[PDB]
Amino acid sequence: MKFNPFVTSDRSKNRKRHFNAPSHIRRKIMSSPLSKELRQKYNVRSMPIRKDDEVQVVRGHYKGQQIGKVVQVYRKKYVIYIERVQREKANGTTVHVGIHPSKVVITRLKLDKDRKKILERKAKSRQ
Amino acid sequence: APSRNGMVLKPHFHKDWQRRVATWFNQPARKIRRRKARQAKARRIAPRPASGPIRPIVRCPTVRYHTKVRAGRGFSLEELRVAGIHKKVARTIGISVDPRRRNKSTESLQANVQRLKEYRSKLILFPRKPSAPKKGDSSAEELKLATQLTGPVMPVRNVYKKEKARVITEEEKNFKAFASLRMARANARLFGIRAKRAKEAAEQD
Amino acid sequence: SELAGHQTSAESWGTGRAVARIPRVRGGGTHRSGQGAFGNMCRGGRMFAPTKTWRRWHRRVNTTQKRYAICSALAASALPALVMSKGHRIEEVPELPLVVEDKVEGYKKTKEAVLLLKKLKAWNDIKKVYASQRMRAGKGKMRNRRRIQRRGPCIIYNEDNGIIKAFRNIPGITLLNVSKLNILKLAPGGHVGRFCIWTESAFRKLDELYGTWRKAASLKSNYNLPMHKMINTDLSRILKSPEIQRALRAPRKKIHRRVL
RNA sequence: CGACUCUUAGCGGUGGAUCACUCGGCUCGUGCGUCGAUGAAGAACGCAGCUAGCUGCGAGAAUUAAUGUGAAUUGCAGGACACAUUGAUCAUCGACACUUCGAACGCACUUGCGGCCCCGGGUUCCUCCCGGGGCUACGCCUGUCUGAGCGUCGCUU
RNA sequence: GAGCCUUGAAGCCUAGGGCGCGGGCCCGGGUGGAGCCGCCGCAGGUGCAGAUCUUGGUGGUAGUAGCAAAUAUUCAAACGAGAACUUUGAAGGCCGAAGUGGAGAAGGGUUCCAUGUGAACAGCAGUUGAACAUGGGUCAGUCGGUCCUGAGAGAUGGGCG
RNA sequence: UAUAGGGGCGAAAGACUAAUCGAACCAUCUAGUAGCUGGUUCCCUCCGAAGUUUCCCUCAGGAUAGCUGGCGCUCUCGCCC
RNA sequence: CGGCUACCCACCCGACCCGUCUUGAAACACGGACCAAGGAGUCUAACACGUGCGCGAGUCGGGGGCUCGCACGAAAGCCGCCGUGGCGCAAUGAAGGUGAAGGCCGGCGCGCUCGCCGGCCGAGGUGGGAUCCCGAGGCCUCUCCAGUCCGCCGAGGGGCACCACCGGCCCGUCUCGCCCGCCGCGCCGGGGAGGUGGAGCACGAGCGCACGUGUUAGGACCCGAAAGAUGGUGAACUAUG
RNA sequence: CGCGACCUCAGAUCAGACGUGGCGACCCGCUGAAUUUAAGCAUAUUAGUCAGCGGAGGAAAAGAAACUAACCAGGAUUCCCUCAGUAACGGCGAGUGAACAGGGAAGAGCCCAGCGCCGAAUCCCCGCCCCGCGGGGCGCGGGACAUGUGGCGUACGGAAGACCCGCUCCCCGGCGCCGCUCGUGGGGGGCCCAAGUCCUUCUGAUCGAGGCCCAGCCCGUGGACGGUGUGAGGCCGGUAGCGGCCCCCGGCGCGCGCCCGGGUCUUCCCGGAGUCGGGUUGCUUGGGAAUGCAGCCCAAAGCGGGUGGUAAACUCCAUCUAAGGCUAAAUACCGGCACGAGACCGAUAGUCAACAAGUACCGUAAGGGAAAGUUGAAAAGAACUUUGAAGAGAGAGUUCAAGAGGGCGUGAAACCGUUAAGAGGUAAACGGGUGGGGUCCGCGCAGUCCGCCCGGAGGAUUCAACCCGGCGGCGGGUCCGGCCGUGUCGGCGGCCCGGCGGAUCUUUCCCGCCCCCGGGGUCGGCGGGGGACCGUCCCCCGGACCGGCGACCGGCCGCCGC
Ligand SMILES: [Mg+2]
Ligand SMILES: [Mg+2]
Ligand SMILES: [Mg+2]
Ligand SMILES: [Mg+2]
Ligand SMILES: [Mg+2]
Ligand SMILES: [Mg+2]
Ligand SMILES: [Mg+2]
Ligand SMILES: [Mg+2]
Ligand SMILES: [Mg+2]
Ligand SMILES: [Mg+2]
Ligand SMILES: [Mg+2]
Ligand SMILES: [Mg+2]
Ligand SMILES: [Mg+2]
Ligand SMILES: [Mg+2]
Ligand SMILES: [Mg+2]
Ligand SMILES: [Mg+2]
Ligand SMILES: [Mg+2]
Ligand SMILES: [Mg+2]
Ligand SMILES: [Mg+2]
Ligand SMILES: [Mg+2]
Ligand SMILES: [Mg+2]
Ligand SMILES: [Mg+2]
Ligand SMILES: [Mg+2]
Ligand SMILES: [Mg+2]
Ligand SMILES: [Mg+2]
Ligand SMILES: [Mg+2]
Ligand SMILES: [Mg+2]
Ligand SMILES: [Mg+2]
Ligand SMILES: [Mg+2]
Ligand SMILES: [Mg+2]
Ligand SMILES: [Mg+2]
Ligand SMILES: [Mg+2]
Ligand SMILES: [Mg+2]
Ligand SMILES: [Mg+2]
Ligand SMILES: [Mg+2]
Ligand SMILES: [Mg+2]
Ligand SMILES: [Mg+2]
Ligand SMILES: [Mg+2]
Ligand SMILES: [Mg+2]
Ligand SMILES: [Mg+2]
Ligand SMILES: [Mg+2]
Ligand SMILES: [Mg+2]
Ligand SMILES: [Mg+2]
Ligand SMILES: [Mg+2]
Ligand SMILES: [Mg+2]
Ligand SMILES: [Mg+2]
Ligand SMILES: [Mg+2]
Ligand SMILES: [Mg+2]
Ligand SMILES: [Mg+2]
Ligand SMILES: [Mg+2]
Ligand SMILES: [Mg+2]
Ligand SMILES: [Mg+2]
Ligand SMILES: [Mg+2]
Ligand SMILES: [Mg+2]
Ligand SMILES: [Mg+2]
Ligand SMILES: [Mg+2]
Ligand SMILES: [Mg+2]
Ligand SMILES: [Mg+2]
Ligand SMILES: [Mg+2]
Ligand SMILES: [Mg+2]
Ligand SMILES: [Mg+2]
Ligand SMILES: [Mg+2]
Ligand SMILES: [Mg+2]
Ligand SMILES: [Mg+2]
Ligand SMILES: [Mg+2]
Ligand SMILES: [Mg+2]
Ligand SMILES: [Mg+2]
Ligand SMILES: [Mg+2]
Ligand SMILES: [Mg+2]
Ligand SMILES: [Mg+2]
Ligand SMILES: [Mg+2]
Ligand SMILES: [Mg+2]
Ligand SMILES: [Mg+2]
Ligand SMILES: [Mg+2]
Ligand SMILES: [Mg+2]
Ligand SMILES: [Mg+2]
Ligand SMILES: [Mg+2]
Ligand SMILES: [Mg+2]
Ligand SMILES: [Mg+2]
Ligand SMILES: [Mg+2]
Ligand SMILES: [Mg+2]
Ligand SMILES: [Mg+2]
Ligand SMILES: [Mg+2]
Ligand SMILES: [Mg+2]
Ligand SMILES: [Mg+2]
Ligand SMILES: [Mg+2]
Repeated sequence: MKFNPFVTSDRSKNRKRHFNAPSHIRRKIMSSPLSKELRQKYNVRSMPIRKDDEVQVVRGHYKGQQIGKVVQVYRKKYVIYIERVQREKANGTTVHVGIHPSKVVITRLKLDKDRKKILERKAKSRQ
Repeated sequence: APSRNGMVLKPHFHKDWQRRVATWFNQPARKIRRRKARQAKARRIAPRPASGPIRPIVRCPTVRYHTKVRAGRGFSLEELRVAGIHKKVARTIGISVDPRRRNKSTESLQANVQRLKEYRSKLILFPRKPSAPKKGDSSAEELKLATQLTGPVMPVRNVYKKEKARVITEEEKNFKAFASLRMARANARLFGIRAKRAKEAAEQD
Repeated sequence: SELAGHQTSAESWGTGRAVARIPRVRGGGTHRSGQGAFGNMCRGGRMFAPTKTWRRWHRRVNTTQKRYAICSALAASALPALVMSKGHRIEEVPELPLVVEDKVEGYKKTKEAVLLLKKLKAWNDIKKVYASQRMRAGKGKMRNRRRIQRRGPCIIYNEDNGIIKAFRNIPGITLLNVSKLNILKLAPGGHVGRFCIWTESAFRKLDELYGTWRKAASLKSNYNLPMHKMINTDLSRILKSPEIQRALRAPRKKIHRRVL
């Protein structure tokens, strides 16, 4: 139950902050869980997704065994786009299907020194 | 406009009262504010007790409330001089000082003097440097407490004179009848006119 | 309202220009200029009886009636038929009002709380609260209340030592204190007989806090138990007693209908 | 027999009532106390690559610098793609900058007409000569400079 | 109420079945796609046929009145799918110098000009326009403002408040 | 350019003062008051009027009494009086 | 085969278009072209009455205080040497002020249209008055006998509430007369008998909360004016320099 | 004649510094109506408000008595409950309307002119040195103000000067570091628990029962939001005296500058003036023979002046010391910056405005002032063929759905078009009664009833009839073994190893005290503590009643499945 009186339970205020949050808040909003072997190996629950993360989709029209690399992250639309996931238009032009990153299981992260510092802070705070 | 048998009503609502409506929606808000004010005072200010300065035994001026008793304001400088301490030294000790309060009664004089003796007996002071003026060792493990509640003495002290056992007595019960009040009333009404008639009888020879 | 539709300055026409006698906003170009002004029957107008802030909201109750309602709710919580008719699952539950030991009030983890409810068979009522946590019916979903979370058992205690932490996120439970008995928590919805779980110190402190009919309440100042209107109130026993049936006329059960 | 008129039902047509939703109001309560002569509130004009409005800014003009976070903004081409160099966006903003009118302040205001001081080139210098920079409103306080009296007085002709 | 359900809630329609005397209600059938109801208590901004009722929409009138102030148009060709109306040739007329002519002040603000479209505008029409979209256009020592005072408006000194 | 609202101006009509002038326009007091028109929203059941006395600057109104409804209380019958 | 029905049609009979001002409306009285949404007796304060609950000669925490910081907690619980205070328990007077118990028995002073001493009872009497109490009497398949058994009543009695009357007490005035006490013997106080005025007493029933009706003042069931005041804007029309 | 000093002044684009203007919800100062009521209207009420003007602060104002009271007296201002709809004002009509107590929040008190004393011991400015970080403040030398009066000592509660007495030894303004603090000091950044598993629907799941006898996992975290629907676990978010870092504020502890108060006696000083007050006149008040303010005139006193609620004279008494000033707290806030909640509203409601809203637009101007939300899960917004020049259309395609095709959720009424059925000279429509037709509903229409008992025909079963074996329930007697409920005594036992209350006591108990002659006197009186007695709980044996919702064992009749 909410006990701190300086945070809202208001539906209008929560939806307002959610649909008008800036991009550095929207990065925290668009976070994705990890696979079970990768969370066993890194001791972390979830990570924010970036341009070069490999993605297995668990739910939707495309489900399972489709590990592909993402290409675009529209934080305005709360939508990542995956290279493997395709859909043809009327005129034979392919286009990427909108997938929300909360229904996204990351199988391979991107190695960077900044992400190593983030992962170390996650592991130290998870303890 | 009027009706059957009901009381004549004159409400004071002809003035535009709707603008000035003060409704206590913030009454628990003021309660929480004043709780936090008292708690912040007792934390940050001192180990002095809440309602810090001591109040006197005071009789209420009326023919209605003068049988009762009241916590006054200050200790009535003649009383404070009989207790024998300086004015601002008393104010820093914790004695509340009012320079206006007079003394008509030696009874109330000695009552406030004995109250000052009791407060000086119950006083435990803490100077800064350990040169020991008016202190000693760790007195009563820092006097077992820090802050008292609502006066150190409970300054009401509703005195209970009892006078239980006495024998029915002699002709006082035949002498203290109703006629004494009427005689005193008539003497108070006719105290001056009898003096004028005595002056006129002494003048006219 | 506090600032009604009286922002629009308007006057009425009168005899000629025979639309109506209602005031009309005056201007040009804008197609509102000429429409209905303030009033109850107009578009965008001042409503009838603008609900002012000085309504008589809060209602004082006599403290004797407050304590009377607390005693009535606690007495109705003891009868099994009343609480089963309110709907708590008291099938496998042991003896009425349950008194647990003093080791219960010092719980820290809520796994011990769930295990205690499973061993004291209130877990059936907690499972009913799990089974009924549906969505709010009506427009009240907009103002942050979207759950029909029905009330279950309430645990009444003293000496808070972590029992609020152990009972804090169980659905349907109610944090309730002996020195602060809430009518709104002991009898929610105006219905009596809510399932309650006491403690040793609670069940021994009730008699100290209210008293019997012999002694007064020692914790309160000037409270006694109320007058009991019917002492031995078994109406079937009274009407089947020999002293009452000795003084009856006769059983007259003939009908004597209409004769054609 | 058909045409016209009336009542139902099915389907179709301006109409957006009802139902459902809410980045909106309304009410109540708490916390803090905050504009300006070091140019306030307000207004005019301008600024995006494609940019009318709202929003954001002031010739450094869709933001500059710094800190924090950490791979984007996005409708479209381009641009930095670098991170074993410094790093895109976003928020904070504590450093710079903030056109004109506006208490508006050189005059009333027609972006006109001046007056001092200094600096660059134009006959290497004022003499009503171009550009740039600073100053030039009223009242008043303290102190400085100058002078007005047949206001009062000292010394001398 | 271990209530109802995306195997279909609210809403709406119904030559379907029924109940209650009536307020109304239940079920069936058709669209709809996410919330709804029953009992017990509680509180209302709680029921519409009217008020020259307010807002919004729609009929009869009705394809009706009306497209009639100022003498008038006609033939051929051309771009064009399309011409009583656009453009040109020709003919006949009007305005007839106190103009239906050539330029100004106030006012308008891009309406001026070219190109393209013709759903929208022009009370029919357009291939046309002052409509729409794109791109252009206003160059001063010697034209005027700027200078001056006119009727008048105005700040300081002063006075009032 | 000057005269601005009980003010201006008028060869005088009370005419003109931004389609309004025998007292302009906009906003506020203001949701001014009205004994005066119009309207006042679901069903069923029971009971059910008056247009009269007196008074009032009273005569389209109100007060009082009368007519009416609701809520009860005190009793009485069921067994030669 | 059956079927009433928000389907359609025909036939017989009755049937003027609703709402309200009115004595009278279908009216040649007024509003209404049609349809959808909105739309009019609310809220506060005060009073009175009725009802429901709690306590009850008391009642009430609305003003504050106490709990550990809690979403519901702007709730709730408690104060009691926090009952200050409101209402009620006492009224009458303009006021000084005064302020609700009498009855029975014995003795005493001339039981004298007259007071004292001692004891007892205690909110008076009359006529009705629900109810309640005592009880003559008689009634149960054959006899003397009994206990509860079936089983009421003539008559008598104490009398709730309340009504009607009489009587008593208290307060302010009116008339008539006498007596008593002295922290001081006075234009000092007190007392008696009668008829009056009071919203009185004559064993008190109030306080708090809630609901319903009615009235008042607040915009007060909704809409409506000719008008008044305050502060600003216009001589681009027109009037005159 | 000239030079100089002082006093009155002018100038400057002299050096430095200050006020203008805006918001104005709360607060302060002025003045300021009428609609309305009084059923009429003048006094009155509206109202000392609305409008107008001038000012500042997070509060403002007020604030240390020229006070209240009249007795067993209190003692700054503010705010609340009472006082109280009362005293009182009012064509005493309508109506208007306080105050002192008393109980609470808050508590903080002071300074100056005069009087004298200090050789102006005082302040402003200029120039250089001593100085530390992010920056300006003490000390050296000369230019002014000020003797027509700076500063210290002083404040009506008395103060000052000189002896006597025992004493007191000191403060506040800096600077680096160490451990803190009640939310575990301020705000900001970044992070932290636990199914996305097996089966089945669905376009999609967050739907649907289950995850071994330990309830599959987490919980101090099951608030809320987004995610293709209805999630505690899939995601930042939620709990936590949860952790790590940076920035800021505070009280401890080394330098620099100042530092005689109390009691007795003697002497001296001891106060705010066109001001109070009086007359008169306006506004206001509840304030009346005038509460306050103001205009004019008259205009002081020093055992004085004011107040003492009925004008005035005489007398007595109570209280205060005005015409100078400051001061935080409780209190108010519809403006503003963030903030949390809602028995509120749902695009004709709620702010005028959910949206490019004070916008479009109107009036010369003051000013007036709108309408307007929704496709889908994602545009995947209809490729391509074909008629027409296009608008548009027929195929085809995406989507669960085009019956969602760019103002596109749902799609009624008024009204219109077509089809089907029926009808038509008394305008249409209606009530009662039937009839005919049509849609639809239930069923098989010469064939539809069930439940029990008994007499007949085959079949397979096992109990029941009686008993043994068994646990569980009903009933009552010994109230048998024992708990407990109602009134009663007793151990006065827990009275000192006990709770509650008593204006009932104990002056031969104690302590702090007064009085009379360190001691004595209950000789009399005040407060607190000890305990004597009165009405209820805590054990017991002995006993009466129901064994009554208080229930076990022992035994009995009558139940019951296996
Ligand atoms: Mg909200
Ligand atoms: Mg009436
Ligand atoms: Mg008014
Ligand atoms: Mg208005
Ligand atoms: Mg208003
Ligand atoms: Mg509105
Ligand atoms: Mg609904
Ligand atoms: Mg619309
Ligand atoms: Mg930068
Ligand atoms: Mg320059
Ligand atoms: Mg219903
Ligand atoms: Mg309504
Ligand atoms: Mg509502
Ligand atoms: Mg309607
Ligand atoms: Mg009607
Ligand atoms: Mg109409
Ligand atoms: Mg029409
Ligand atoms: Mg025609
Ligand atoms: Mg014709
Ligand atoms: Mg024409
Ligand atoms: Mg041709
Ligand atoms: Mg051609
Ligand atoms: Mg010709
Ligand atoms: Mg000419
Ligand atoms: Mg011409
Ligand atoms: Mg052109
Ligand atoms: Mg063209
Ligand atoms: Mg046309
Ligand atoms: Mg154009
Ligand atoms: Mg030239
Ligand atoms: Mg002037
Ligand atoms: Mg001047
Ligand atoms: Mg005027
Ligand atoms: Mg006037
Ligand atoms: Mg005109
Ligand atoms: Mg006139
Ligand atoms: Mg006028
Ligand atoms: Mg009205
Ligand atoms: Mg009459
Ligand atoms: Mg009447
Ligand atoms: Mg009657
Ligand atoms: Mg009746
Ligand atoms: Mg009439
Ligand atoms: Mg008539
Ligand atoms: Mg009629
Ligand atoms: Mg007519
Ligand atoms: Mg008519
Ligand atoms: Mg009509
Ligand atoms: Mg409606
Ligand atoms: Mg009552
Ligand atoms: Mg009292
Ligand atoms: Mg009262
Ligand atoms: Mg009106
Ligand atoms: Mg008038
Ligand atoms: Mg002109
Ligand atoms: Mg003229
Ligand atoms: Mg009237
Ligand atoms: Mg009038
Ligand atoms: Mg007045
Ligand atoms: Mg004002
Ligand atoms: Mg200002
Ligand atoms: Mg400020
Ligand atoms: Mg002040
Ligand atoms: Mg009156
Ligand atoms: Mg008044
Ligand atoms: Mg003083
Ligand atoms: Mg969700
Ligand atoms: Mg969730
Ligand atoms: Mg998580
Ligand atoms: Mg004196
Ligand atoms: Mg005097
Ligand atoms: Mg005097
Ligand atoms: Mg006197
Ligand atoms: Mg007097
Ligand atoms: Mg003073
Ligand atoms: Mg002052
Ligand atoms: Mg203050
Ligand atoms: Mg809608
Ligand atoms: Mg709108
Ligand atoms: Mg979307
Ligand atoms: Mg479907
Ligand atoms: Mg649609
Ligand atoms: Mg749809
Ligand atoms: Mg939807
Ligand atoms: Mg339709
Ligand atoms: Mg047909």
